[PDB]
Amino acid sequence: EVQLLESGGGLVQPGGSLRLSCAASGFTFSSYAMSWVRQAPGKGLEWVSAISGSGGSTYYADSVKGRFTISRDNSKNTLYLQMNSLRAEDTAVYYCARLRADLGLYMDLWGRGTLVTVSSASTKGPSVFPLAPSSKSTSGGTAALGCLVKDYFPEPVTVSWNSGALTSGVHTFPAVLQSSGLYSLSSVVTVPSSSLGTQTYICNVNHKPSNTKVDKRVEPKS
Amino acid sequence: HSVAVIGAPFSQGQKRKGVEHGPAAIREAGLMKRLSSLGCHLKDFGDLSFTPVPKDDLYNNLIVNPRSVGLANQELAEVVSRAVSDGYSCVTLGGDHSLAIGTISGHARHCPDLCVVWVDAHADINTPLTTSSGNLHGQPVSFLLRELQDKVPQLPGFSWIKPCISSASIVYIGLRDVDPPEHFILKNYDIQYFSMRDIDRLGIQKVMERTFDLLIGKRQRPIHLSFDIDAFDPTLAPATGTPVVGGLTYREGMYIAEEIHNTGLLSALDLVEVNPQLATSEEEAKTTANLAVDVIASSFGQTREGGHIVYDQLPTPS
Amino acid sequence: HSVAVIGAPFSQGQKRKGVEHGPAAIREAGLMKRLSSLGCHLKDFGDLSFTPVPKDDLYNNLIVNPRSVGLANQELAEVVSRAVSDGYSCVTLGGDHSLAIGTISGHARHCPDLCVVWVDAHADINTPLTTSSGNLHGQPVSFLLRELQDKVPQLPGFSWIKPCISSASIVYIGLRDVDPPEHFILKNYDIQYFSMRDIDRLGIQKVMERTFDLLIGKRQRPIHLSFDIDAFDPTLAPATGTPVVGGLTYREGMYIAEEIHNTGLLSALDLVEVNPQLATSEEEAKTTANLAVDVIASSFGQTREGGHIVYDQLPTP
Ligand SMILES: [Mn+2]
Ligand SMILES: [Mn+2]
Ligand SMILES: [Mn+2]
Ligand SMILES: [Mn+2]
Repeated sequence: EVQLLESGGGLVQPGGSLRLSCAASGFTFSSYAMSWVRQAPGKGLEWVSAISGSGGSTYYADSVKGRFTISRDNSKNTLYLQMNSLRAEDTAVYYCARLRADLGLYMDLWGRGTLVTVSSASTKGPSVFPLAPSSKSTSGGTAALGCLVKDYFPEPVTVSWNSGALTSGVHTFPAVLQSSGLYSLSSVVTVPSSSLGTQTYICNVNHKPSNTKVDKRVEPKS
Repeated sequence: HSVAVIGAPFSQGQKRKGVEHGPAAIREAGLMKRLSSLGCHLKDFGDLSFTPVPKDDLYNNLIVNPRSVGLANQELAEVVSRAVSDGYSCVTLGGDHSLAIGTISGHARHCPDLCVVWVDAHADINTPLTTSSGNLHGQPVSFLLRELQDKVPQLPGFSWIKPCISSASIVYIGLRDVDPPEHFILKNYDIQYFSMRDIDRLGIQKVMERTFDLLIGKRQRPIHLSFDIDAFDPTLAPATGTPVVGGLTYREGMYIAEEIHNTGLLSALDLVEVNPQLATSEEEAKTTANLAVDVIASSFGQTREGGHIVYDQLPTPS
Repeated sequence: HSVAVIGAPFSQGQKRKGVEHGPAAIREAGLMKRLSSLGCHLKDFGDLSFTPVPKDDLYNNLIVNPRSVGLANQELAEVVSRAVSDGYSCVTLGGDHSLAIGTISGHARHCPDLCVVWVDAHADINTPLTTSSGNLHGQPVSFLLRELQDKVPQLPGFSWIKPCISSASIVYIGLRDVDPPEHFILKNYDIQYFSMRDIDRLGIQKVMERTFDLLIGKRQRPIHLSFDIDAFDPTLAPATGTPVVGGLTYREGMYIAEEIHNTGLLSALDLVEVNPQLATSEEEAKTTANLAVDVIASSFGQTREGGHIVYDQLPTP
């Protein structure tokens, strides 16, 4: 019944700033202290900051001291983290965490996290190309069919099929950074070949970072 | 009578810091001179063992910081028990309202049939788990109500507290700022209180008459007056951590204290939440401190007409 | 219940403007959070027309702002009529007291048997002939009285207003400053009022008990609370227009609002003359604004002794 939900993740350039929010519900928000913990890509957890549940008591890791600024609004059940003068080093997922001091120190409830990217590159929306199912696999059994999401920055994109109506046989793969320092991925779905003749297939690709939501039909060629 | 003065410099952290200067301010407002003038034998026990930190901030708050208070209250309760057994009435200068735990505890050890009058804008009847670890500025009554024990957790440093008082033995005056649970607790456990509405409804005079009919109606009992300074309207009491508007008039609070004196049963008094760093100016500080001095003094006899000091002389040049 | 919040930034020319920030100041004092906490459905309709006070010169004072005001009130009355028909109670943030024309008009269109409680140091009841040229902030009641109609002139922008209320259906509280004609009008037309003297002589409690015996004595009716901020002692309410000393105590105004709530029949409320430009300091501004928030909140249930917010039981360790 009890949740934390992070928001306001985005790309920001060197010298830049950004405000992370964390919605709580299912407890008396003002009854407990809160904490920001970040996970750098392919590294362990690192504590950033924490704030007293009453409010007006703020502590910071020596890495973020005087650049970041914890805050909250108990009336609206929200924690925040104003981040100024961000450098590439600050790139990570930032998870808001309920802090409990009942005997010692432990964080008893986390959010789903939210990504912060500090690169001196530019947010780019994806190109979406249809994947030819199989010229051969047209007559018998089944055949794979998919969407290519190419040349988007930064992560993430989300893929659904026929607005999420089709999910049996769907497989969406992790992305990969090219040498051009740019992300691309694919999502494939397996349906019976006989159905392809008279069943429409459209992948829905949503890129929050450029707010591009492309719907792309996929059907066989000559 | 005899009066014992106990400094109790409690605090929550940097945010509520300055409560330790809380007593010293009331002292520096000539508390001693005024109680002296009333004819009271005055033993001042200085300031009690503090609630400081080393590095400060850190995880002290929510771990070491509340352990410090819980035990500080233990020390206080010991001094109070000692002072009260020696026959003294106990004045306790604050400090945050948390010190009330120790004082009502230590008082109850020789005066087990004592009743409480709680003059405060708040009810300070939250638990440790029904609210943030904000140093129990509004949690001192839970530990002391025998009816609330099955809903309070044994905390580190509060192992020593045994519930002194029934729910039908504390009466509140001055309520203005009550949290949702507190109102529930008060209605649920059937605890009697008179807020600003009830004040405006019947007038201060009826409040004191009802209060005394409840607490000391059927048996004379020693009275514990816990006075929070926020109780007075913030125009009067501008140097308190959490000031609530629409508070008691100067005359109403003197009238309470005066009424309390006239029962004759006053056994101990707490004067708290008077942290003066909160003041914008010297005058704001001193005016609050000076108000405190008055409240204590009024409780121990100082009045508008006669002011004790009986005069049967009738001079002439006959 | 349900509550509709209507910003109405009205004005009476330069040297008297700034009250338009009135609604925004009350908002910025956390009006929404507090009414939300009371457990009442909140539809905020933002600010109203806010005609950018034309060229701020000329004969605009003489005709442009008054014509625009008269019509602005028409728009307001429409929004109020709409909000009130949809079942909402109507909170109107001001703005000058003139917005009382539109609100009591729009309210009357679905609630024709409504009564008024006027909490204000002034009676705000002159005729437009009696105007001080800086016009309509303190003579709004006239257009609404259905017995002073034969003695009030059809003005530019005010063609739409038809007299909503009888003289025996408005009751005043807080009277401290009154022009001679207003006193005459009140005595002449037999309008009931309780001033500071009556407050001191009877006590706030009896004032509300009499007020309710007058208005809702023999018939349950919807109540329109028009609250002028100047009504409170200037020590409490220092950021207002033409503030008068010897005004209501904080506790007395809460007591009024509280009493009004208990009747249960509160249908609409106006909170007006809350000019922050008038304040010398930030604190003076915020303290007045914060007082406003309290008054609204007290009228809609906020009890000081603890909120009505439900609590089934407390936690377990
Ligand atoms: Mn207190
Ligand atoms: Mn208090
Ligand atoms: Mn007015
Ligand atoms: Mn007025």
